[PDB]
Amino acid sequence: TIEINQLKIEVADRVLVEIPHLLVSKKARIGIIGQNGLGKTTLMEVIAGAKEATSGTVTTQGKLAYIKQLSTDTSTKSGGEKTRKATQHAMRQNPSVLLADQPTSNLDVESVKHLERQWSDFHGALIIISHDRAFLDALCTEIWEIKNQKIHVYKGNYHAYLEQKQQQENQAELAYKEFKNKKKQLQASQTHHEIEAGRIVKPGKRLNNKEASAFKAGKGTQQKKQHSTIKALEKRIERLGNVEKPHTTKPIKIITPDNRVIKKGNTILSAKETAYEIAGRKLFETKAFSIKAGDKVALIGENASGKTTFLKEIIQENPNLLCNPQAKIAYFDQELNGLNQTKSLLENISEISVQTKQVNREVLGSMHFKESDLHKEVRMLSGGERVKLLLSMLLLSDANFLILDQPTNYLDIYAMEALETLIKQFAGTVLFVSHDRTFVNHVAEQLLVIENNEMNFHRMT
Amino acid sequence: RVNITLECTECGDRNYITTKNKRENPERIELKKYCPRLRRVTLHRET
RNA sequence: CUGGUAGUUAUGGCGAGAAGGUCACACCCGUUCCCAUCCCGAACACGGUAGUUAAGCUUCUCUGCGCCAAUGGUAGUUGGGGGCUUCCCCCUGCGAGAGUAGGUCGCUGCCGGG
RNA sequence: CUGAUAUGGAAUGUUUGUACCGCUUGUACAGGAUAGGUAGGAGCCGAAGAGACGUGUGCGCUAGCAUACGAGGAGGCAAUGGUGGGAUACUACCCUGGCUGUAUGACCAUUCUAACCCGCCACGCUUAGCGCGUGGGGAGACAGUGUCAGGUGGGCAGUUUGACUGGGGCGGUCGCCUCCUAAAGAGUAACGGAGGCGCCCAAAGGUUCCCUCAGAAUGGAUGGAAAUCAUUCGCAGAGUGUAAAGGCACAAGGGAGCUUGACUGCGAGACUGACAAGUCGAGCAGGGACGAAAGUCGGGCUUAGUGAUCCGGUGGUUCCGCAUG
RNA sequence: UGCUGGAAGGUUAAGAGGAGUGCUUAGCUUCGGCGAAGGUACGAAUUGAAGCCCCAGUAAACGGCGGCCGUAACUAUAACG
RNA sequence: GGUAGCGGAGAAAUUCCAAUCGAACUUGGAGAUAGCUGGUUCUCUCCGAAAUAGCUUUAGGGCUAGCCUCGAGGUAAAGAGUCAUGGAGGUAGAGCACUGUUUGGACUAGGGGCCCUUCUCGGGUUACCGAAUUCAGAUAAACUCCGAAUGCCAUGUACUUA
RNA sequence: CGGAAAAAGCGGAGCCGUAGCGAAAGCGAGUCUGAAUAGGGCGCAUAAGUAACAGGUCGUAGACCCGAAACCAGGUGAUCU
RNA sequence: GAUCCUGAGUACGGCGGAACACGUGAAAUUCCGUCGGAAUCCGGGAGGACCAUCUCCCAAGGCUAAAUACUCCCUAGUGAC
RNA sequence: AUAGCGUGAGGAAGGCAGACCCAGGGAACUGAAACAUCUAAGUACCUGGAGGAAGAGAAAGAAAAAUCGAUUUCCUGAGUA
RNA sequence: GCGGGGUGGAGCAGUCUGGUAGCUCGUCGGGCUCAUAACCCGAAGGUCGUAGGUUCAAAUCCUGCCCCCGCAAC
Ligand SMILES: Nc1ncnc2c1ncn2[C@@H]1O[C@H](COP(=O)(O)OP(=O)(O)OP(=O)(O)O)[C@@H](O)[C@H]1O
Ligand SMILES: Nc1ncnc2c1ncn2[C@@H]1O[C@H](COP(=O)(O)OP(=O)(O)OP(=O)(O)O)[C@@H](O)[C@H]1O
Ligand SMILES: [K+]
Ligand SMILES: [K+]
Ligand SMILES: [K+]
Ligand SMILES: [K+]
Ligand SMILES: [K+]
Ligand SMILES: [Mg+2]
Ligand SMILES: [Mg+2]
Ligand SMILES: [Mg+2]
Ligand SMILES: [Mg+2]
Ligand SMILES: [Mg+2]
Ligand SMILES: [Mg+2]
Ligand SMILES: [Mg+2]
Ligand SMILES: [Mg+2]
Ligand SMILES: [Mg+2]
Ligand SMILES: [Mg+2]
Ligand SMILES: [Mg+2]
Ligand SMILES: [Mg+2]
Ligand SMILES: [Mg+2]
Ligand SMILES: [Mg+2]
Ligand SMILES: [Mg+2]
Ligand SMILES: [Mg+2]
Ligand SMILES: [Mg+2]
Ligand SMILES: [Mg+2]
Ligand SMILES: [Mg+2]
Ligand SMILES: [Mg+2]
Ligand SMILES: [Mg+2]
Repeated sequence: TIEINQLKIEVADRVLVEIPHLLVSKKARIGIIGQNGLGKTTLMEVIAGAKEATSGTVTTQGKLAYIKQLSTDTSTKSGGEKTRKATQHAMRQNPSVLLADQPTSNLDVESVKHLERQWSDFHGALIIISHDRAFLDALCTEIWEIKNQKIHVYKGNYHAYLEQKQQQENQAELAYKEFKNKKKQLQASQTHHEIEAGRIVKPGKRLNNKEASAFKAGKGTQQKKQHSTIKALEKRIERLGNVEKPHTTKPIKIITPDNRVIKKGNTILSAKETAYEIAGRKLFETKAFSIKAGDKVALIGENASGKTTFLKEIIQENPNLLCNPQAKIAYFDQELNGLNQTKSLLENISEISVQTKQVNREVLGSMHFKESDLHKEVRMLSGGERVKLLLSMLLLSDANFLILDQPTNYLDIYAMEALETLIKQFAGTVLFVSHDRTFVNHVAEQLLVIENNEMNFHRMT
Repeated sequence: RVNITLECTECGDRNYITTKNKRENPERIELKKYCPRLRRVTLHRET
């Protein structure tokens, strides 16, 4: 169906993807994975024809429907509603091959279940990007890792991928172990023959001057033979090869400046019981509550539940929701409006940082942005890097009260673990949303729950 | 830092080769250079 | 005489001191127009002459610094020849640098006003 | 060792595949609620058996849907409205799968036997433990043989395994730039003394205009030995993308604007020089940039930043094109 | 590392397959060019063994059989950690 | 009597296979190839080198150039030597005007101590040192404000000479 | 062919030179490059070759003479061991 | 000239090799081994891949002197041996 | 019945000229200033067949605006393509 | 001279890939116990040998020195 050949995808100075040959089949079911910043979405756009490659070709067959990573449809609907709209639109188009970039970003459990069932029953080609491991297990039968600027192909589910990957890991460690050992072994023998060679020409005490002088030349030749053994060992070391140490990918963790340390137990937000509505239609009834300082408050709900609406009410300062003074709110949106798409990111973050330049750069380093990235447009960034930008900007702002609608969207496992660490260690206060049960279990000290049009509060997990 | 052919827009004929730093100049360069086929100055962009 | 403009290796300069002038050169006055300054009518640019020779500028004085500067000798040296050969001596020719006697506040030329 | 194929054929059967007939399948969200699509569509089904009730089975998103069975016997649903991307009845053509049935077509397995094989027996040629023939028995489409292909392969083979060098060897070096040596033109060796290169710059180029540094003395709020500021002194004690030498302040050092001459064809003549190559080049033409103009501009203050042919690749072309096109 | 055994998957040939693409031209076109059949050059999917990757085992198989700190009523050393 | 050399036999040593064995003897390809050594035969006459550059799987080889010879050419006679004149050039020497190395003296930021004290803050300060700054004097292949002799480039009609 | 192992005669097929330039098409005392009529390269201007002999040298052949250890092919040898 | 015949497991093609000056090269032509496998007169081959057109020619069967090569020999003879 | 056995009629067997040619099989030394493709070379050598010659040979040819008419050998083409 | 290393008290990572101070044992404190150990609860302790560089920032990249363990030399 789809043929890919000699494909070079180069972004600026770096080479993003390099592919000798690939081919996709009818009835295929593919995952395509990799850390943030590696070129999944760019490759996808290049297949779809949204983007051109510096080299090589793609050759398609039939209709292809391309769901995008980032919703541009600024509109009056929920994030999940927008995501499912785009998805069902792509499927309504009746495609042969179906392209998809992180479709489970803003979805919940029921929507993910219905999606994975519908795409099981789907018959035809499809390519998926997602970090949902269970979703990939449910769906895909081939898996393409964009690692080290190349595509490493794997079969079976993500389960079997992890299996074959662990085999490769162990296999490489074994190889490097052997290689280092042989090198120590032969280079030791090389030192041994150096010692011998140095001794070949120093006569014993037992010898005489005149007697020793007679075999100087033959001992010189013994010495020569030793040196020849040495050079032979060096050749064998060359023939071992330049076996490379295996790559230990560096962890992520966020480094936060000590903004303000107001007392654990201080009431940060008092919210009285109130029924809410945005177009007149009722969303839910708040039963009253308070939120104290140091609280890691989760906020839970289905799609279109009232969550983002409630956060907007907070930051707009409804008098029914009194955040105390000295609170220093800092907001992150589902649809990333908090960035200026005009500015470079050093601008976007050095304008909003109350903090030192060194500290600004430390936090960017903790998000693992390279020196190459600082002058990139916000238009120019991964779905994950934009999230990291807003969160890094949020941490530079002097805030004592973070508030985060779905930061788990376009993050990998390393960054989700680092964010978990952040929220779990954070000195101030935080109110987050996420449809990841894993993240919310790992992080939630307290819970705000929306169910059957009833909001509630629980100091549980 | 990479070598770059420059093709003409009216011809598509690769009249020049030069260089650029591929980070500080990430885009296809455009420069006005003489095209000997046409015997006039013409805009050439990178390939 | 003075305002420009040149050439000449600073003997031509640096410094100090003195006299003179809206005839010019200026300083100065103003920003109304051109045009201007990472700001600023300081500069540039424009429009004017109320005050002044204080300074720039012209002229003059000097040897403090600087620069130039021989003569004689010494060094080194081409060639030749001697030895005692880390090196050195002699014959002929050339010949310093340093330092000194001494020189220097410019010297020639063109155009215009007066 | 392994596979394909010929010698080399007859069945049966599993498991997949392909096409066809049938029968069930179709739930994001919102929405009466299980909405596949396209179109028709306002009426449509049905006492020759409707809705609804009771039971089981199957599916499944576990909401309910379909399917048959007992009684019963005519009633139901849609249109309409709203929901929504889209409408509900029913009709047909589709699509997506799932099952039955057929028909084809692969892989693999089991069996058979007539090819092939038997270093099994009996007989015969025949006084023969060879061979061949005949009859049985046994293996049997395997083996073996040929052709092709992958793997293993020091069992065997043909060869390679640097030069300088105070002997060879180790160590170091091998090409390019800069100083000293190098004896005041040039050149000039050593396993002689010191360092650098295998780049960078879309402005660190071109032009036009503008100005001038280091460091010290003080005076000063954070601010200090030393940030920035004012005055004075100051031929360069700075800077010159990068090593050093030469050179540069009437810029080649710093800013700003406009730009792309970091152009095409070439080039009298010189330098250097074994050859290969390297270097400088006024000027002519074309068409431009800057500047009023003069005029400057064929990269960067200069000198390193690189590698032959052969073979391949890309683009282009009023070239050829093995009788003619 | 070899040897043995396994049998799910990955990689893996020749051969089988032959989607398609160029060249050609009977006609169609105006020049440019478009072009059925056939022939021709090249050929993708799919299929495709052993071996290798992989898992167990195996040393009278090839082979291999370590460091640092402290510690006793004290002087040393360390049964011990 | 059998085993015969890409082989055989080996109580195994590179042992033996007709006085030959890390691969027999013989014949042929075969006049192997040899950048290696040796040798290369009569006479006189004229001229007469080099042992250098550069490149080289190159270093005791080769190739081109430089150097020799023979022949023929061509002239705005170009060669060589000296004299005169004009020039590039930074050596010897000398010098310190920069850069380094350095001696003595003046003088000091600052460090160490005795301390007075004391929130050791600031002083008495010490020749116990001491960055630097400055005066005089030394030194230099990779230092130069200077700077020869010689040698080099040329010009000339000078004066000889080939 | 002719003929004495001759000499003539015959034999003009072919070879060299007379025109070069260009990768070639091709143009031609010009040609190639190039936009050029420019300049420059090569040529012509600036005209002597050819056949045979002899001398020098070079190449292919053993190529100056002698000389390896070794390699390959066909055979002979177990009367020694 | 109704009809019929005109060299079949070849001619070609794939794979593997070789010979043609031609080393798989764009590789025509010829031959060997193995797989496949034609038309046969409105037919078939070649003209250096290949296609069309044109031209030339009839394979897969056989025979064939002379001119050419050599000299253990015979006869007569020659030599700036 | 064939095999087999026997008899009779023919035929061959082997040698050389250390030459010339046809086929089967087929080196290395050497050269490339190493060397492996390549060369040496289809040479030397083995073997088989022969004959006085052999082999080849009467176009499924060579060629191209023009045709020629079986093979072989020599001169040229040409050290060209 | 050649290799390893020098990170709380001990042993070890982390360095190659600059922002991340970690594992085990131990120490201090409070509990349990008649008391010690074990166990349970908390906490401290490293400017990464050192002096300088590069960088916005260094355990980490560059340089010099000083130490320890081996191996050589002697
Ligand atoms: N036009 C561009 N210019 C420069 N850099 C770009 C451009 N487009 C993308 N990039 C960068 O190149 C990289 C490729 O990002 P890309 O969106 O392909 O990653 P991803 O793996 O799909 O990300 P994610 O997991 O966040 O969705 C990122 O670092 C991105 O910022
Ligand atoms: N400005 C608005 N006007 C009209 N309707 C709105 C508006 N904002 C939100 N809604 C509606 O309110 C409902 C819930 O809105 P909201 O997006 O805040 O939900 P949510 O629980 O945060 O969802 P999610 O996590 O999926 O984004 C949706 O039906 C949405 O369409
Ligand atoms: K013998
Ligand atoms: K010309
Ligand atoms: K061929
Ligand atoms: K023909
Ligand atoms: K014959
Ligand atoms: Mg992305
Ligand atoms: Mg061997
Ligand atoms: Mg050989
Ligand atoms: Mg040597
Ligand atoms: Mg010199
Ligand atoms: Mg043709
Ligand atoms: Mg195995
Ligand atoms: Mg031995
Ligand atoms: Mg030979
Ligand atoms: Mg010989
Ligand atoms: Mg003489
Ligand atoms: Mg001196
Ligand atoms: Mg000197
Ligand atoms: Mg014998
Ligand atoms: Mg043919
Ligand atoms: Mg073939
Ligand atoms: Mg051949
Ligand atoms: Mg064949
Ligand atoms: Mg042809
Ligand atoms: Mg050779
Ligand atoms: Mg750190």
